Amino acid sequence: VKQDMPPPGGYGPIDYKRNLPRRGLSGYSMFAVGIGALIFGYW
Amino acid sequence: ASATRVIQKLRNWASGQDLQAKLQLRYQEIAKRTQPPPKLPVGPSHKLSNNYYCTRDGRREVVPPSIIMSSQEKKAVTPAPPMKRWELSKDQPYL
Amino acid sequence: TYKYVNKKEQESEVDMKSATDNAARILMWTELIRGLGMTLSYLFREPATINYPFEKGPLSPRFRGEHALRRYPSGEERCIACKLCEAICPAQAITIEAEPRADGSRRTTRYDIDMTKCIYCGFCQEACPVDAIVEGPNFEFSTETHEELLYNKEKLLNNGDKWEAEIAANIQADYLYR
Amino acid sequence: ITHTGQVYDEKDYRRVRFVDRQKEVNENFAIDLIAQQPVNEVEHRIIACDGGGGALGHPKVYINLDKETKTGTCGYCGLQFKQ
Amino acid sequence: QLITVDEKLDITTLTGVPEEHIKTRKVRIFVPARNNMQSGVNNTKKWKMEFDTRERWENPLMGWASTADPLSNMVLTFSAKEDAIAFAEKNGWSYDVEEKKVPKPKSKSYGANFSWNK
Amino acid sequence: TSVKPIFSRDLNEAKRRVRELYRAWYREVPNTVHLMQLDITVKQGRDKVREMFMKNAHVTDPRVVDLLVIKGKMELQETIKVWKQRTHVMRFFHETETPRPKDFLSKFYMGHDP
Amino acid sequence: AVIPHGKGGRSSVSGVVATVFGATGFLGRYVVNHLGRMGSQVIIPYRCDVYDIMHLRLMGDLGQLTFLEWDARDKDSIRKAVQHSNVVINLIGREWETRNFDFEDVFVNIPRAIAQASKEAGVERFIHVSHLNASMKSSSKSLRSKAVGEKEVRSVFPEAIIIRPSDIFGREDRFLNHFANYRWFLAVPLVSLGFKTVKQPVYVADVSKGIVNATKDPDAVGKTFAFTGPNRYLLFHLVKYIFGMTHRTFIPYPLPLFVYSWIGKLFGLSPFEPWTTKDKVERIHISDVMPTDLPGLEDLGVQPTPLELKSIEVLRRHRTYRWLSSEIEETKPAKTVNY
Amino acid sequence: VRPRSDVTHKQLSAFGEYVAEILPKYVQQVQVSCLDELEICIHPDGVIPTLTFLRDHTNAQFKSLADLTAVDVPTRQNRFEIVYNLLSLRFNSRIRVKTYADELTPIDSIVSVHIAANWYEREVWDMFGVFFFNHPDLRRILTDYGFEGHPFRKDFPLTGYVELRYDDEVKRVVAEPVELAQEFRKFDLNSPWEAFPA
Amino acid sequence: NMTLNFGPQHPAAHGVLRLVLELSGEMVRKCDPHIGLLHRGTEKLIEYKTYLQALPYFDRLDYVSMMCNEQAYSIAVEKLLNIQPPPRAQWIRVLFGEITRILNHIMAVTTHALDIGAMTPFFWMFEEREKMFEFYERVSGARMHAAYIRPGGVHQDLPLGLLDDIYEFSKNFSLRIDEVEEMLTNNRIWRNRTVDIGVVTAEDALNYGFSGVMLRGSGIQWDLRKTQPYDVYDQVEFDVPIGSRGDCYDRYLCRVEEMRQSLRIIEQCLNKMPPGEIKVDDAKVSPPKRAEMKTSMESLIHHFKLYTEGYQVPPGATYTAIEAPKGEFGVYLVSDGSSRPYRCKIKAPGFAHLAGLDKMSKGHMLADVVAIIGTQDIVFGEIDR
Amino acid sequence: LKKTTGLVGLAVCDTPHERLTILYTKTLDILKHFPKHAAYRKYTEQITNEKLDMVKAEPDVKKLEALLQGGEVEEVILQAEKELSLARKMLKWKPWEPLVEEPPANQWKWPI
Ligand SMILES: NC(=O)C1=CN([C@@H]2O[C@H](COP(=O)(O)OP(=O)(O)OC[C@H]3O[C@@H](n4cnc5c(N)ncnc54)[C@H](OP(=O)(O)O)[C@@H]3O)[C@@H](O)[C@H]2O)C=CC1
Ligand SMILES: COC1=C(OC)C(=O)C(CC=C(C)C)=C(C)C1=O
Ligand code: SF4
Ligand SMILES: [Zn+2]
Repeated sequence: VKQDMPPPGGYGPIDYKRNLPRRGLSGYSMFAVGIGALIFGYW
Repeated sequence: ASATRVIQKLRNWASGQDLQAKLQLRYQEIAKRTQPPPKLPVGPSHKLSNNYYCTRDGRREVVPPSIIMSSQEKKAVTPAPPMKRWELSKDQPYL
Repeated sequence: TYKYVNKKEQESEVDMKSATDNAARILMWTELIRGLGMTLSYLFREPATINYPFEKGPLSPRFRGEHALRRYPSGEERCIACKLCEAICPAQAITIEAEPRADGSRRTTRYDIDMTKCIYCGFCQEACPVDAIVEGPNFEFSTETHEELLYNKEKLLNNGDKWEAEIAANIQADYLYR
Repeated sequence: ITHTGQVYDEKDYRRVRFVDRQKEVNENFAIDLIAQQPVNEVEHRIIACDGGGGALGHPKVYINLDKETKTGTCGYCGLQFKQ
Repeated sequence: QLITVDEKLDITTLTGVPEEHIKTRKVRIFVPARNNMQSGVNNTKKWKMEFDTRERWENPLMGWASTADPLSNMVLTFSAKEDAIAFAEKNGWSYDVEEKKVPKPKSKSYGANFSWNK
Repeated sequence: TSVKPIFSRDLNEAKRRVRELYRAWYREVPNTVHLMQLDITVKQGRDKVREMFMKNAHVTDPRVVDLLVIKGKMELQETIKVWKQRTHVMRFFHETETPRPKDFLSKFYMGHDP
Repeated sequence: AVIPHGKGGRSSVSGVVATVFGATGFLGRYVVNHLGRMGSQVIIPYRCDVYDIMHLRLMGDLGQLTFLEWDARDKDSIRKAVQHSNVVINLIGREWETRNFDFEDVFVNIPRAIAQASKEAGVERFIHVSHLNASMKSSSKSLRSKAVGEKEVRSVFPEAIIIRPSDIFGREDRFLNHFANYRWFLAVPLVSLGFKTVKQPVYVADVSKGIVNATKDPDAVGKTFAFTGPNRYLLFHLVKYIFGMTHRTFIPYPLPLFVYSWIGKLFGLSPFEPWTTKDKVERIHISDVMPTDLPGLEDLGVQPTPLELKSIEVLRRHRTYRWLSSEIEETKPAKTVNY
Repeated sequence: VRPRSDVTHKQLSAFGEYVAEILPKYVQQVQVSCLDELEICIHPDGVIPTLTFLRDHTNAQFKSLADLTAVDVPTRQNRFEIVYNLLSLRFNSRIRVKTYADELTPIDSIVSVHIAANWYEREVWDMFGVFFFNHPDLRRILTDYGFEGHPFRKDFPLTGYVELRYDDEVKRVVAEPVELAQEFRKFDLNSPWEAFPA
Repeated sequence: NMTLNFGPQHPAAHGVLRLVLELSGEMVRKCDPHIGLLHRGTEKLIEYKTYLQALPYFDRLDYVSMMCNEQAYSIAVEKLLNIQPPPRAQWIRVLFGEITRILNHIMAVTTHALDIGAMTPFFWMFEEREKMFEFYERVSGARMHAAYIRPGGVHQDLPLGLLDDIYEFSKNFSLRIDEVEEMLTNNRIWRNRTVDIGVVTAEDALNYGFSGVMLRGSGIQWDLRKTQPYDVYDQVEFDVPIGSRGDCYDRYLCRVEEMRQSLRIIEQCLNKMPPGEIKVDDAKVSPPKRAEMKTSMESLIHHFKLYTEGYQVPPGATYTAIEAPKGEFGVYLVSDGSSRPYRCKIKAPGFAHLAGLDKMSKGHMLADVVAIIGTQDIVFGEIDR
Repeated sequence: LKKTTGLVGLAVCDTPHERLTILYTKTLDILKHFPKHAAYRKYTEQITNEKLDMVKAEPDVKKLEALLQGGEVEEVILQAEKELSLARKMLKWKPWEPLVEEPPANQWKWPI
């Protein structure tokens, strides 16, 4: 009768796949930042 | 939880993930203790009829190993059918 | 169904844009900075530790913990020395010798659980017909001397009397399951 | 002293163990505690002592209270019943 | 090619047993009898050789039995008398075999109990 | 009879191997007493070697002898390639244990089962 | 009594319940070792905190060693310790008269009260230990006071064995370590340039085994055994030999004792366990007495063990990496003096 | 009652015959348990040959050695029963080849056929005492450095003959003959009544 | 070569390991691992113990994958008894088996990092591990060393709140793998420490009997969970994470994937667990219920005999292998008709792996050896047995 | 053609059909010395002949991989020469001979 069982209709869905986010500034844009610092810093 | 929004936003960003949605610390989501009393189901063999054990005792109906090639044209035979190649996954073949 | 981990599907030919992105990854340690962000993030999360003396890590009713011998509500100790708790103990921990008490009842003259020998399997809890020997909730019984850990009938019966109220509640919660 | 009259002799040395320590014993002794419970006056020749609490008690057994002189005593509880 | 040795396999030197327990231990090869309590005979089938019993002094702290003899609880089971004797000879333990004693055939017939004159 | 030879066809050839092992141990005793800082005398140790090599002097069968040196060689390896520390070596000397008398009267006075 | 059952090793029973008041000592450690090995019940009265007696726990088996809190000034503590013991062994001794305990106390006063109670208790035998060559007139207050005790205790406890050991040779001993530790001192003073004070060391174990054997033997009653040794020595060879195994230079320079008793007085003033003692100094140059007496070792069943044999173990810690591997064979032996 | 497919008891049975035919010089018995497991039994001399055929035969590739063990039937003249369990990742089947070795009649080593056996063979020598010729480095693996006796032999006492404690006098760990404070209670458990014809 | 032993007390030695290293300079030319420091006599003790009272021993051979270990003994004994566990029990064993592989992998990935020097991944996951033990404790009463998976069926039904709590853990666990994923999978420092270290070629891995993630990491496609489906591994869908090249990185990446694939299997088990009994209904094999033994004579006799004497499994012998988190864990149980076993050879994925250390750690520094042991996931309980 | 085989150590073998035909024909040759009715000769000759015939028949390696199984073609090459090595080994072993020695009696009786 009462035994521990999955809820009616089943449980919801669970994520297993890697969700690592590729979030970053683009490389060219990045270089410019550091280069700009040097360029200005030198001036 | 119980974190000022700003800390949460810093948290979510520095981590790169909505860590708030899936906090590790458990809060009032865990099964309450003293869950209701359990009436567990009785399995087969509890019938009061046509339940003869002799008809349900694989323990010793087992027999001594079958013997082949005792010391006391023909095609080649393998241990078993050659195995079947596994197939690449479809949800995530790579990575 | 299999899945290739670390298998590069194809040879992406370097494109300046790609090369720059990569070179920037090596030169300005971009991925290393990514890792620092993750740890800074948790620094801001609430720590999961508990004040150990003040707060206690949760243990549900089946926790085996420390051995105790129960008594009937009337006051008659439950054990009737059938001695199969001794038979099924995996470690040879329980030693029982018995003789008919003056009342004429069956009782154990000596019941000694060697807790250092015991591996807290909980089968004794299982095996007892009268359920006289139970796995009590307490886990904090660390002792200065080895002899204290060896337990005779009087310590276990006393352990039983001290924790009977919770033992009864715990057995009450889990008996339907068993 | 203990339930079984376990009392180290006046000369035994295990008494050194108890030196500067408490010899653990229980005041509540069963031989006596069962006595207090009164004989149950059932009105059926054979009654059963499930042990109190059914599954939470002791294996069920039926006692014959037919002997008029004596009273049936459950080999488990020690509880006594008379007709 | 095989070499010839008439020396009774004695391997007492390889078994690794302390000298005291190879020269002072007598083992008896016997077929176990049946505790009269039960009428089953499945424990009176295989021969067993058992080492001689030794000291079992009481322990002072807890009163548990204590034994100084390592080969006490060891009872090896051998299917036939010949094989068990062999184990004693190569291991160097002394042996004193006891012949199996099996119940003699007994004639029984329900009719007898109703005999005119018994 | 009719046994297969393990490594030595006859007690003669086998004895050759024992000689070699004895030499090995003899040459090694001194080193061990120094690399393990054991508190024993090289002479003393070398007698122990002799003791052991004779404790098994009675063996007449070639096969048993051959295994005995295999095993013996293994022990040496554990003591020259040092994996066996002092506790292990000194055990050979049975230094802590109290010697038991073998005199009947002695045993009678002490043990139920002699 | 306790019938002796078992094979002879730990977890076996020998039937000797024994209070041993000064077990924490160098000799003591050894006494508890054999008593525990044999399987005897050992009650160890202790005053130092539990941390320091842990070294005694692994010796002996469970429920075989019992530790009791005890104070020498408090008579009651000694009373309960011997309540259930049948053998009492007294090893109470010190070299430095401490602020609150005088040589009399450590040797004569206390060791009396102890045996006194032991009798009241009904202990079968009491073993009292006093230093060798202990005249009631000997120079060192220590030795004389000890002599005073061996007399008294006989009146409190008649037929009480009195083993009288020489200075003891063993790891953690003073006799051997003291001299070896003179290294710190650039020069090693030696009264009479270490001559005319022939000394006969005795291995600690021999002493211990002897003592233990006493406990389990009826032959020793009122006996005043003297565990001595396997060879005597002029202090010169001893000192050098030590320095020899220690592989440290030996520079014997004579020092007038009258001045040296003063050096002992100096360190003696030290608050933390003076290293040398005026009473020590005298003792060190106090010649070992000759061996005409109830024999000890051998007589009690243990053959003495020569000093050179185990010296390597006692003096090893004092060597330097350079000599650590060096062995006894490489080194030379000292010479005895039947004189 | 467990579900049993006779497809396997037939496939494996046939293979058994195939192996036997191909290696008749050594195969003595080849049986399939009621549990669908094959167990070619080979003369000890066939250790090298039978394994090699299974490791390198197109119709029977048995590449990895799952285990090498030695039951000890003291009654059996040849005390040990070296058992080698092998797996064929190609045909998804396992086979067991078991030989018999007495105490002083060594078996060949298969470290050549499978290098997995380098360790298990040392394990069998240490526990049971069987010796393996041509082994690269046979030496005790599991037992103590100075252990005397082979432990898993049925004739070896469980508690053993030596135990270790620290002795102050000698300031070093020291063996002593075993003295146990509660001997292993040897419950007799066999019932005097059999279960079935088997 | 400056012989130096990786002595037991050192943390990287897993408590008991005496790797006699020959250091040709810092480069190590030979390793001779001296195991045996934790041999407890597990397989000589089992011969003296009945089949139920030997179950506990199997929870202590690999001590980081308790239940999967006790699923190998349970399957063996069950085979020799020609009995099969009830349907609910088989799902529960698969549910607990994957919680154990997540538990072993969190152990293996985080402790490997502890050895290399990354300390934070261990702390984040270990909190996620006590969340998991709680599931053991709530179902068996022991945080670890449960004894829940019994030779026939499992011991007691799941408490009525466990499957909801396992969903909440599995729901949020993947972010936790994702988080160490970011902190230790692209760090040039990890990759450099792990990539191209201890490469093992495919045929060499089969020949050395590696049989585990070590087998799969070099590209051989073998999972005893799909090839020879034990229990219900035929009714659950998962992808074996085969790696390509074999460096200690590809093996790490495979272990991280198996944790993810196990969450996929755990999901299916919670979604599809059948109503039913947790232990086979043959009183001869599995002990009678508490109420029944206290009201029916046939049940007390069966409880008394089973606890005191035993199952008395029919005479035979079997080698049953299950995919334990480390690799193939197999029990060769030889059985006489007696209630206590005759032999129980525990094949330990680990005896084979540690043998490979000398070959795998070839031309490698002292530091590489620390990674080589870490990537074999060796627990000395299984190797020493 | 392929970039690499799944197995780490194995390397792509170009001209795989030619490499297999070389190995397969060799084995057939060695087997030619085995005793005529020797079981290994008849059985392996049958297996090897079928393998060649298929290798001769199929000009596409991917379908060749399907026809004689073997997973990647490179493995089949390793299996064939492994068998070639054993064929040479067994000729020396002479396992086609009768049983070396009967088992001591009661050697294989498990109930014991
Ligand atoms: N070379 C030698 O050692 C020789 C020794 N002896 C005798 O043998 C006996 C043992 O010698 P040894 O072991 O070296 O002596 P130790 O200096 O080692 O001390 C012996 C024990 O006596 C205890 N003790 C000392 N003073 C007191 C006190 N006032 N109250 C209570 N307990 C005390 C100490 O306990 P704690 O440390 O806890 O205070 C210690 O455990 C001595 O009595 C000595 O006279 C005789 C000849 C030579
Ligand atoms: C996970 O593998 C193992 C470790 O390394 C990370 C160990 O440290 C240890 C022991 C480590 C200490 C010092 C607690 C064990 C037992 C182990 O199994
Ligand atoms: S089983 Fe329960 S009742 Fe029977 S003896 Fe052990 S404890 Fe006493
Ligand atoms: Zn009742």
